[PDB]
Amino acid sequence: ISEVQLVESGGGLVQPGGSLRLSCAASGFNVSYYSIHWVRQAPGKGLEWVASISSSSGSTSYADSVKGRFTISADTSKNTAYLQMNSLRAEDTAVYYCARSYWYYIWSYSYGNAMDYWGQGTLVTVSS
Amino acid sequence: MEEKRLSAKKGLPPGTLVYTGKYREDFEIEVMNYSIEEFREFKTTDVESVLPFRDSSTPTWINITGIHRTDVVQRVGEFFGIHPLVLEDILNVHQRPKVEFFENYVFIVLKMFTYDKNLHELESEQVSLILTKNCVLMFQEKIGDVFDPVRERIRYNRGIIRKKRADYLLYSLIDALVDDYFVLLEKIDDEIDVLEEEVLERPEKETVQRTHQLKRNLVELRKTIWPLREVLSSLYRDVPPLIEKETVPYFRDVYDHTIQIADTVETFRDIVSGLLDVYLSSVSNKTNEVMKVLTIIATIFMPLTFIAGIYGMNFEYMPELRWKWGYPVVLAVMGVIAVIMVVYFKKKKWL
Amino acid sequence: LVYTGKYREDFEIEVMNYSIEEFREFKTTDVESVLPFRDSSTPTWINITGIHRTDVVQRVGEFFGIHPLVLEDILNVHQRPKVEFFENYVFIVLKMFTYDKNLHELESEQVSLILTKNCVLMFQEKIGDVFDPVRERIRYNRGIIRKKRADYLLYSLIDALVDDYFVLLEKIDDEIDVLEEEVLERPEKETVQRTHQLKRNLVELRKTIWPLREVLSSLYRDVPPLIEKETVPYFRDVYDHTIQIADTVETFRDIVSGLLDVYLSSVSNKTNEVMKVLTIIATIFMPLTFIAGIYGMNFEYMPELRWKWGYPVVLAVMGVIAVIMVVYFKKKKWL
Amino acid sequence: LSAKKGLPPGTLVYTGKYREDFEIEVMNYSIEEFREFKTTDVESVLPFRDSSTPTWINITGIHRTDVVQRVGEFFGIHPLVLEDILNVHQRPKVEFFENYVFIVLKMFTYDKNLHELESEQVSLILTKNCVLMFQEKIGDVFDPVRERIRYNRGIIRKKRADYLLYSLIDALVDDYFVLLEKIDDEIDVLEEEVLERPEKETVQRTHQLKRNLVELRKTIWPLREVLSSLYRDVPPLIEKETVPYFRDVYDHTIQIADTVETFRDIVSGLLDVYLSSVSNKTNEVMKVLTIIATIFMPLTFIAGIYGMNFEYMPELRWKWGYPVVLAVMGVIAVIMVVYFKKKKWL
Amino acid sequence: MEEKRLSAKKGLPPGTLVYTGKYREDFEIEVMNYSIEEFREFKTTDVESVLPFRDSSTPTWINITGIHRTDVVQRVGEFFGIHPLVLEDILNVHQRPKVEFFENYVFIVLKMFTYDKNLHELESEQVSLILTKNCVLMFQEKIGDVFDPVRERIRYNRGIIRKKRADYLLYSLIDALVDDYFVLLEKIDDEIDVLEEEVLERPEKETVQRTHQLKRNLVELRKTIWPLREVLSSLYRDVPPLIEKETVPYFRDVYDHTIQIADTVETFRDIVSGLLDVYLSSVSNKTNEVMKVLTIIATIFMPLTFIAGIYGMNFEYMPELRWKWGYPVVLAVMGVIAVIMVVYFKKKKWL
Amino acid sequence: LVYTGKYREDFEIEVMNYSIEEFREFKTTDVESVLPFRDSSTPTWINITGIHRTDVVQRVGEFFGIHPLVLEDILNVHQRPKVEFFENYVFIVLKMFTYDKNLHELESEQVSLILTKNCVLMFQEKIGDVFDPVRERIRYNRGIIRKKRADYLLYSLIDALVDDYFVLLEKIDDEIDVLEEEVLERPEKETVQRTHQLKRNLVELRKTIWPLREVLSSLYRDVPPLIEKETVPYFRDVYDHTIQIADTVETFRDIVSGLLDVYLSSVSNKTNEVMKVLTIIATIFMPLTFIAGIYGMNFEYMPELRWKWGYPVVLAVMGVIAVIMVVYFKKKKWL
Amino acid sequence: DIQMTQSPSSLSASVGDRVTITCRASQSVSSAVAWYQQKPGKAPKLLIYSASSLYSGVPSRFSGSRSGTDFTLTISSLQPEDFATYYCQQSSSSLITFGQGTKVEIK
Ligand SMILES: [Mg+2]
Ligand SMILES: [Mg+2]
Repeated sequence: ISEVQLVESGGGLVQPGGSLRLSCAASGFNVSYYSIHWVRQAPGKGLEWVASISSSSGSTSYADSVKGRFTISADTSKNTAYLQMNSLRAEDTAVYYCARSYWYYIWSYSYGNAMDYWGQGTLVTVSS
Repeated sequence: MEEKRLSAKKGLPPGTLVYTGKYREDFEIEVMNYSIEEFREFKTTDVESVLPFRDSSTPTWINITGIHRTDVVQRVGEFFGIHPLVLEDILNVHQRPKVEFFENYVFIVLKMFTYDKNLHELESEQVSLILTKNCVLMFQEKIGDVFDPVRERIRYNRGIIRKKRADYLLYSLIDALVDDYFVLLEKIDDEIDVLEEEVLERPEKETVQRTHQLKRNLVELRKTIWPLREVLSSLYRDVPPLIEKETVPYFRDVYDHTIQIADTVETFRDIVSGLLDVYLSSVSNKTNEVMKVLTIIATIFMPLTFIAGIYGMNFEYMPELRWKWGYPVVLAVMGVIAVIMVVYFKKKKWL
Repeated sequence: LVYTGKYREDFEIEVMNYSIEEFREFKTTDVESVLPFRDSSTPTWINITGIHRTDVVQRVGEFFGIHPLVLEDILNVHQRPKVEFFENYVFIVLKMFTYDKNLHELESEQVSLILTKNCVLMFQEKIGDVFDPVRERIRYNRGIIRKKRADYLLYSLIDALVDDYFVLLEKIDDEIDVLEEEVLERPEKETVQRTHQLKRNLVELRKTIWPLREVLSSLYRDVPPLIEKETVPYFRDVYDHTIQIADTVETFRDIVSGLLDVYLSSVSNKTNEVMKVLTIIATIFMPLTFIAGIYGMNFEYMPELRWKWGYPVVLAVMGVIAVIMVVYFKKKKWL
Repeated sequence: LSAKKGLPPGTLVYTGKYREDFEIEVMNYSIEEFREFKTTDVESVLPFRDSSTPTWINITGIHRTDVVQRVGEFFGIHPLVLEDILNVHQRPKVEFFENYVFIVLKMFTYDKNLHELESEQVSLILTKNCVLMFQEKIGDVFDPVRERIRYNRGIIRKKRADYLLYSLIDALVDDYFVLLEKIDDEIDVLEEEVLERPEKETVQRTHQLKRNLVELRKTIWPLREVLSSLYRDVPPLIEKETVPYFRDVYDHTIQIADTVETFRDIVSGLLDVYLSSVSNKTNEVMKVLTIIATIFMPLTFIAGIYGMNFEYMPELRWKWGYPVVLAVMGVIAVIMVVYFKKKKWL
Repeated sequence: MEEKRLSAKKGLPPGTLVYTGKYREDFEIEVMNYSIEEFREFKTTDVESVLPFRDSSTPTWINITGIHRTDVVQRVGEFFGIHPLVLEDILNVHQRPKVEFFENYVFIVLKMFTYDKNLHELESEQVSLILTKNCVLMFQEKIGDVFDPVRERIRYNRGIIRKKRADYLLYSLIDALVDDYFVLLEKIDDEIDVLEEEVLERPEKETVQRTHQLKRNLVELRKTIWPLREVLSSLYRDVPPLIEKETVPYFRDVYDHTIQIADTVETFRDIVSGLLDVYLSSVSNKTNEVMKVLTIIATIFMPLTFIAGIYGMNFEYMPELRWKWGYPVVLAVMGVIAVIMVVYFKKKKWL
Repeated sequence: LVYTGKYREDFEIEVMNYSIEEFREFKTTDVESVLPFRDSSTPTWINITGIHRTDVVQRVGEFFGIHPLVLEDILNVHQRPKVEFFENYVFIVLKMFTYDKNLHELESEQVSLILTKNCVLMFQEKIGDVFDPVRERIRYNRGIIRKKRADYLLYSLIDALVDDYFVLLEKIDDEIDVLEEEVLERPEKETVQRTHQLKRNLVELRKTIWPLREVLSSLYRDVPPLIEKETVPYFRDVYDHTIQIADTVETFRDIVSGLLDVYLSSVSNKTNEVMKVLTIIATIFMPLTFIAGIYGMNFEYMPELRWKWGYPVVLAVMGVIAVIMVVYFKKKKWL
Repeated sequence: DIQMTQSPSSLSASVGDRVTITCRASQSVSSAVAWYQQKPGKAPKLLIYSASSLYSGVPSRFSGSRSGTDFTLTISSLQPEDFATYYCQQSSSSLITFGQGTKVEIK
């Protein structure tokens, strides 16, 4: 039914040290069977990975630069993932992309995932 | 033996089922619910349109082309009561054919082969069947199968398939697979005919590479066909309550067919080995001819150079003043020994 | 309806009726009129040669009520032999083969027969079959064939065919013996393709014989619908003959597989012998040439002189080095 | 040459390579009474079919069709199996009948000195209590059965003619054991020969051994067929008590087949062994040629160089002259020798 | 003649108890009458004190080691009611593996395999099992088996061996035998790998000698393995009255183990068949290298000796009178030819 | 008791006693430090890197109540990974690997683990292990390692060793990709040696990885009193990881064997080429130098005067014969 | 962690030419490398996954390769809509990282 779509909302202006949560609404698929990723890109900078969540197992993984501050979660009933940001520094002013990835097989020991669908990006800016 | 559990993997969350393949271009679901009177067929993409047909009065055939979407596989398995390890086996592709008998279903893993006349590659598609009480669940990797005759029989009321239950549907699917294997062996016959007509008069290293490739294909076919014999044997000799006491002779017939296929594969491997031996013999014969030419020229001429050296030194005391100048006698001796050597070579039939 | 047969040179009909007291032979040049028309009173045998005239097949199918499917299956040459059973008639398909001493290639064409109560029908493609002894013993009234029934005639037909298979097998055996002698004694370039071609012929013969054994196994012990129970031992005899034929073909494939390798082994040891000769001559003569070059150097301060017949000394040293080389090779057992 | 050509199927013609002798000897035995006498008269021992005690009838050297025809007619035997018994180029085959059972059996003989295989067919016919066997020649493997019946050893004398048929078949199977042991001896000898000291005749010996093995397999597999038929289905004339002995002979036959297959595989590998050995010998001879040539081509080259006929050279004196070339060539030869020693080509 | 005597007991009546092997040094009789809470071991030497254990209402494992002594085997067979043919099968070492379902007992023939890592060789010791009512007999040739795990299970109640009947004991013995077959398969794999390495790297005469030895060992092992599958299939499929229906899935598991054994043995057979072709190719590569050396030397020194000869004949009209530095220029020409030949061989990459 | 291998003797002892509340660690070099650590309920990890010096391991052997046979096994480094269960402890043999990319060398190092109640023994032979993540986990309470007993420590060590095998497989995957690229296109004399080295390394890998799987299987399948049932699922996970490693090793070995085969084929073509070169060079030159030798003889009668300048005629006939054999070798498609 | 170095950081080429972008890994990634493209103002789009396999729904002109720890994205022929920024990404570990990017403009 319908087409796959990742929708992100709730990102906006925030004072430094101010906590705001980002929600990644998902359509066209169940969040339980897939892994939802968050990707951050500062203005005029390359893509950087920030966090990950495995809804069907509750397994989480964060990047070193943001580990300990950002917390990721995804409730199956609402079919939406959340990335809670706190102590948001000035260097984190960027646009946040939420994606969906599938696992593929290379060898028995090796696995890698690639992101099919991205959202549009919430411009989380930090000022004053 | 031990209890069945979802095997753990490293660098992978416990609850994730991974498609162990490379086909990610297509997805559709075929459903063919047929009674003895009427039948309805359709193609969809929503998973939930096929779940109602689990508790079907009449046999129904669900063909979920494309397992790269693991979500539909997991949902179907959850609704149909399929064990998670069985779903893991469905999505796993790098494995051999098998059946595991459970309380409510039988889970058959099978292989499909297609031969390409360009560069002679053999490609394997894994197809898996699940025979529940009133339905047959079939999973495929990509579009393009061999069960078209079974579909034609279902739609056109040819045979007894409409008057039988899902066990006959399973038998018909396996029979179509075996027919596909027979056609594949015919294609290998054509390839071996081409290889025979090429090797005899045009021997080279590309022929060696093609022969080794064909031998590898034969090895793969044997390795995948022997478990087919095992699985058909286990089907008709360890019949579960799901398979009726009838239609067992059909399984026996398919078992005889797979015995024939295995024997044909062995003969094919022997024939390609014979072709390789013929090529080796031909190149050895060419080496023989080259050796013969070299040894003949050496045998004829090296004595001549040696005797020219013996009479070509300078000692200032030799019997070099002989009748008929001696030197003509030396040349006569050399000619005599040369023609003697040539006569010996002719007697031994070289050149 | 459609056939791949390439033989259309001649067409003829062989029709004859033989009874206990008197026998008739007509061999009409065309269909004319089948005298029996399901008379079921005397033992009859009708044979037609040629398949291009498809009107004959359609006419006999219309008269005898033959199934369209089997009639279509008659006009097939690439189809393996098989058997089918029906109430009124039995559908039996076999094949012909012929081997010569020049072409070294088998000629393949198919002959099939249909059995009916007191009526034997079959379709022939090429003239010159192996049925001459059967025809002669029918004409001369010897044995017990000219007694009664029609299944005995069917057994006679199958027996003549398996006898032709046996004589073809004997010719194959003679060819294998000749080719084995050629490989063992005088290997050459053409022998390898001769061996490969003979192996191909044996593979084809096996792939043809095995369905024949299956068919003859299906004929016996299956309680055929309309066949006298007194003709079972003859079917048993032809079944045993077919089993022996299959075993002989398997042994033939094995012996040819061995023949290719013995040829290769002889080739390799031929290379070894050639190299033996070359190494012997080179080793014996190269140092002697080197010595001769040494004792012919243009150096003016040359130590050699009339050193008590130095030339015989040089001849003696070359002789002794040659003899030690040849005895070294004798110890090495190369020559 | 196994073809009857255009002959009636009921022909009683005989096809045998040997026609020298025609003799008959019979022995009738009971629980406590035994008889043994040899007579060449057919009617002397013919009227024994109406007897209640088992009898053993032997008609060897059947090159005369009249005697076999008379035996078949008196016993009410079909002429088809008369053709079968009077033919020698037939596989061992079994067929049942309402009042008798027909058995085709093969007897072998191996000549070690010249390495050929001899095949001879012995057909056994059992009817009521009458046991008939016909051989091409004189001298049979059923001699142990003769000493068993004559010396009153074992339980053969107590049982019926079915046990006699079992005993004869068992004796033939034991002969197959001993001849197959001889075959194993030949295989061991040939593998040792083809490994250690390959030669021209090893390849023909391998071909001949493969021929003998394939002929032996062609004979043995129908023996499996006939024993399986006698085991799985019991004829009414064969006693139910003696089924386990037929099962034992069936196991013997399958063992013979297994070891025959093993022998075939070994003989198949022998030719690869020969090719490996001859390749090693070729490598050795080429090493020798390479050593000699590499040593002596440069030396004769230099000898020619310092022996040319130009007008001007350092011929008069060059580092004391003549010994210099000999020394440098010796140095070159020793350098080549030590190089080859380092490459262990010597 | 060795100890493979197939001509043994040829002129002998049936049921004659004649040992046809080699092991006569050792002898041992064991008893293990375990129960649902208690167990007893009575390891004696005389057979006169083991007979009354058949009538006991508890499972017992009577092991007799050493079948050379015909007296003990004959006495046990006579007292238990065992047909003399079964006894002579027990003594006959060369017996093919088989299972026979007599009315009162189940008689099983097997083989126990021993391998030596240091010496390229292989042995085979026969073992026979007779399951009659609530007991499991046993006869083996020499001291040393693989059934130590079963003995340990009996001694200390590790598993369920003490809560089951005799047929479960038969199962445990079969499974231990199959596990030993696994471990010896691993050993054979080790020697196959070392042979592949040696053939690839260092070809000699001993390599092909022990390769032939290995091929013989594998063909013998496969010939022994194949009847094992049939024996186990007979064990679980056509259930006899002497086997509890609860034991059948266990025998099915062991049958699958035998399936795996057979497939691995076939793989080993294929590898060993390819081994000698690999050997031929390697030795041909070595002779290719030595001939490359020979060809290089001949190429560098044949034209030079030719042109050394061409200057040096007794011609008076040759411009050898130092026309333009004749000796040094001809030496320079020779050096140039040698250098260009070396460059050509480097281009062809023969060094 | 002697040390079989060859590594340097550096006797160093590490002690790590930890509990749920807090841990205690000290690094010493005296044997007596580890004797009194058999009583604490808090799990204690004992390291002895220098197993070469048999004195410390012997003191351990008699103080820890273990048979000298396991001491001999501990000193024996050429041992496959096997596990032994005893009435009071468990002895586990493992292997640690280190693949140098530069030399393409696959080195091995045997480390043995002994698990007594409330303590774990561990014997290296060289400085440096891979159990540092376990050390960090124990130090910083990163997991539940301090909430569990010594069986969890044994599990953690085995799991870290399995992760080391995974990293090894990653390195070898990179090497196999590179070597496959080099072998398939642009061959060279060094790629074959690299492929042989890779094959030997993979053989060592499989020979050391199959017993590891067997050890894990025999570890979780049966539960001795020393090990609790809590760690059985953890050892099941480790067994699954070893299954992954075995499958990857098998696939890699298949790939490498394919690369070996593709080079192994087509040697007879090289033999034919070297034959062509040698025969062509040696055939157009031996007659030429033969003629040169004939005219280089020392007989006095030979006509060497004028005759159109003399040597031009022999040069002309020599070039004629040379081009004759050149044209002949142009036939048969040699040149 | 694991790092990618994507060079060049800015490329200029004309339509119809051949573009080769290569990024190297600091350590082992077993072919678990994927390529992306992002036109400014829009989310990235997947092009190549598993370092060789072309995605479903992308033009066949794009290609990917692997050589040890070297991964190359090659375009057979540029198009007017192919002028964007290309990225690398490894996923061998649980912590996935991106390359710094490679822009393409006309020349
Ligand atoms: Mg000269
Ligand atoms: Mg001179």
